[PDB]
Amino acid sequence: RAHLVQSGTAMKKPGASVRVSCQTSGYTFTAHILFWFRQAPGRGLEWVGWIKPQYGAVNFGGGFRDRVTLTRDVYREIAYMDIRGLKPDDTAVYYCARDRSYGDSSWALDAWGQGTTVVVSAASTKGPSVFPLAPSSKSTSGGTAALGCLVKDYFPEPVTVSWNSGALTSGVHTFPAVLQSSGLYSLSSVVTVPSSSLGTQTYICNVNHKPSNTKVDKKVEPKSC
Amino acid sequence: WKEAKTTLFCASDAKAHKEEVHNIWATHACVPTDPNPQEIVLKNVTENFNMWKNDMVDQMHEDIISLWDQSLKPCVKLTGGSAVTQACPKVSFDPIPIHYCAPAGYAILKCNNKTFNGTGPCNNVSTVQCTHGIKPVVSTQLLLNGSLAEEEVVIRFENLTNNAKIIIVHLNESVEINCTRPSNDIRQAHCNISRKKWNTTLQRVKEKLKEKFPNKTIQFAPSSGGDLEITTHSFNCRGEFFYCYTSDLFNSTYMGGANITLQCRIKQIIRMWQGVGQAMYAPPIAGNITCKSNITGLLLTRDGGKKNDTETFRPGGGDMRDNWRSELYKYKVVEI
Amino acid sequence: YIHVTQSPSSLSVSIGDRVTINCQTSQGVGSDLHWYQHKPGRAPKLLIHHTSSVEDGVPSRFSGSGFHTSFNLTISDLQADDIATYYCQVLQFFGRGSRLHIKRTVAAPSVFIFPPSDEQLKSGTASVVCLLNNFYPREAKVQWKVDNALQSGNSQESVTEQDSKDSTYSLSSTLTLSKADYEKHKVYACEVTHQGLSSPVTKSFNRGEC
Ligand SMILES: *[C@@H]1O[C@H](CO)[C@@H](O)[C@H](O)[C@H]1NC(C)=O
Ligand SMILES: *[C@@H]1O[C@H](CO)[C@@H](O)[C@H](O)[C@H]1NC(C)=O
Ligand SMILES: *[C@@H]1O[C@H](CO)[C@@H](O)[C@H](O)[C@H]1NC(C)=O
Ligand SMILES: *[C@@H]1O[C@H](CO)[C@@H](O)[C@H](O)[C@H]1NC(C)=O
Ligand SMILES: *[C@@H]1O[C@H](CO)[C@@H](O)[C@H](O)[C@H]1NC(C)=O
Ligand SMILES: *[C@@H]1O[C@H](CO)[C@@H](O)[C@H](O)[C@H]1NC(C)=O
Ligand SMILES: *[C@@H]1O[C@H](CO)[C@@H](O)[C@H](O)[C@H]1NC(C)=O
Ligand SMILES: *[C@@H]1O[C@H](CO)[C@@H](O)[C@H](O)[C@H]1NC(C)=O
Repeated sequence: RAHLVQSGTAMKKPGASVRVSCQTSGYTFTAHILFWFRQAPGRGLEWVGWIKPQYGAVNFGGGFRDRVTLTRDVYREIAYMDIRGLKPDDTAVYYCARDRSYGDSSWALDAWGQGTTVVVSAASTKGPSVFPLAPSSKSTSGGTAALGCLVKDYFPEPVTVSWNSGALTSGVHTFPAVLQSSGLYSLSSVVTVPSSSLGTQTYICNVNHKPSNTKVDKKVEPKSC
Repeated sequence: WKEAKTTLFCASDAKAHKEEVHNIWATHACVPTDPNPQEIVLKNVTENFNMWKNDMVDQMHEDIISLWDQSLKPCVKLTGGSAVTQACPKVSFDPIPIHYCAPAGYAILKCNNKTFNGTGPCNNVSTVQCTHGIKPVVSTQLLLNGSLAEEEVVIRFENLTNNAKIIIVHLNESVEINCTRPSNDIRQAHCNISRKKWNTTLQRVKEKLKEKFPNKTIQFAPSSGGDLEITTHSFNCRGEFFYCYTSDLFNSTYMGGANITLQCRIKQIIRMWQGVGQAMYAPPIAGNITCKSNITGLLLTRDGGKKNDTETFRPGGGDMRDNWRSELYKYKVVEI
Repeated sequence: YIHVTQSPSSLSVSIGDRVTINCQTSQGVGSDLHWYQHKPGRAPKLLIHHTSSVEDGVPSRFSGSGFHTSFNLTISDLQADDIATYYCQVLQFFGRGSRLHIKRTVAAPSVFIFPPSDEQLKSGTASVVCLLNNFYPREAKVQWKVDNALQSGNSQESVTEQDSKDSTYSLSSTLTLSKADYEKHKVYACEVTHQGLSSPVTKSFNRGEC
């Protein structure tokens, strides 16, 4: 019954500020503590703070008191987290979650928001370059050929990839993006296919990067020689 | 006997002829008190108490809620989206002691250990039918007009490691606080506290905190945020809602002076502690609105872990159940 | 501070198995220990609070036990929906979690090496990609060599989620060089070591040759 809904993703530069909202419903707002946690990529959950919505009392985990402001609107039953002086290492998914306990503090969190992604980076929006990963008729491994597309140097995530406009899905591997030292992302999308068909069939990777309005269709075939 | 819940009844010495609102409530709500009660000391008996899970607190809480809602009619009450308006006359307001009593077949056990921390065993138990006279003083940050600890200062908490729990400080020596709204801005007020009594009291609380936090230095700081009800020392004086800034009481750098003077503001628009909603009252009465009270306890919160090896404590409150808890810690209801 | 340790951090399981994972705390916490499920892209879900009290709506095959400093979450008759990460928690201290995946037989990767495209080289950069396809277990060693010189620090790896149908993983390793550096060398090779290979497999090409 209790339900929490957070605001959408935020793209920020270092030094900027961000507001994350948490709309509650289905329970007595002022009777349950609201906690804020974050999860950076590849790391565990880290406590940010909590707020008691009755009078707005707050507390914080290591270091966040200096930069984070927790507030709530009792009328609309919504909580806000504001973070100042954003740093790159603030990139994470932020969660609001309520204490299941009525009028007490148990730290058992029975309702969670979906999470809000916050990306802090000096990089600017940029569409990808798409390069072919060409198959070869001579090269065979595991009894198949392999081809793909290299989607290099874009910001921010995500980029989506399909093959043959959805007509080819089996054997497709679109890898998670990696972050380069330049601050831009890159990924590859590959597919393994029969060697004997490399002359008959057409293979086209469809790349779409909505943040930059970049759409590319790249046909991938064996290079001539 | 054994722990058990039951419907308690109150007793007091309210006078039916007084217009003071607490006297009117108790006249209709409570019974007379026994002039000569007695308590039986139990031989070789040891019983467990838990001030934090004591149903007596909740029953008193609903009593004081009922009292305020009936006594202090606001001009405008905003709950959710429904605004309610009504007559908001000025009333006579001065809390009176209230005893809470166990009915037939039940009794109240009283822990008499001079330094009982509030949770755990007690090896000096007594049985009573009613508690002592408890004045229902609504306040934040500073506990006023309560009963002092009989020996040294005592720190009370449910679990040390849970930074979301409140800490009840029970003083042994009183630190009076005199607040006034002089006859000659009709909402400007101030309080006075002895600089040495406060600096001395704070030093003693700090020493007791080191006992619970061994190899760490103790520091005080002002509230980190929240509504004005909890970021200042808020309380009701003669019907007027006082909000007194305490930033200088808990400022380390600030602690030259004889009487520390706090600045206060009387507010007509308040966030209600007894429910969800805001209320608007009438402007303050004329004359000297003075309340000479006694600081007898503190409500503290501990900052979440930093490492600095320095523990920080800030004044808090808001949940008036803890105000009643600081006076009912030594009591528990049992069924004969 | 309370240090929370979970083991095993990674565990292969089969549908229908009984699974139990452990949580350890650096100090006694009595029974104030909670358990959560967490899947990628989703919010955590509370399974058990206070050691053993199963949350409303959680299947009966979940159960909790323990006390003081050692606690266990047990799943009977494990189902596909149970493949996830599981966190234990006391107060603000979450454990890093134990993640379950599906066990299958050892499967050696198919390996492929892709030279950089002529289109990329025009921009001044050269990406060389080594692909490891449909292998198990996840552990693998990819070593790049350029004219027999072992490369380190100039490549990045990416691994897919476990395939829901064949329970394998795939892996890409991308070597990045300048155009100038790429054109100064001949032999580019990716050497793969994996439990399913009797000995390391090397795929290579000679720049310019076909
Ligand atoms: C209170 O005292 C009892 C016995 O002296 C002890 O068992 C208990 O732990 C104390 N309370 C706290 C919060 O430590
Ligand atoms: C025990 O309680 C009695 C009253 O019940 C009190 O007089 C006495 O000082 C307390 N302490 C001891 C050690 O008896
Ligand atoms: C109050 O307690 C303190 C210790 O916290 C002690 O030094 C002081 O003497 C006590 N005062 C009285 C009057 O008992
Ligand atoms: C407060 O008033 C009481 C009684 O009138 C007096 O004993 C005390 O010294 C006063 N303190 C201050 C700080 O005004
Ligand atoms: C605490 O007092 C010092 C000087 O006594 C002052 O500089 C500082 O601003 C005060 N802290 C506040 C106002 O938060
Ligand atoms: C405050 O305490 C003093 C003793 O320290 C006492 O004389 C005075 O009556 C008390 N005042 C109130 C309002 O409790
Ligand atoms: C505390 O008690 C004194 C004397 O009984 C009274 O003048 C004062 O108003 C009381 N304080 C509060 C907050 O009720
Ligand atoms: C708890 O889980 C660990 C990890 O699988 C296991 O080694 C241990 O035997 C379990 N303890 C039980 C079930 O009591």
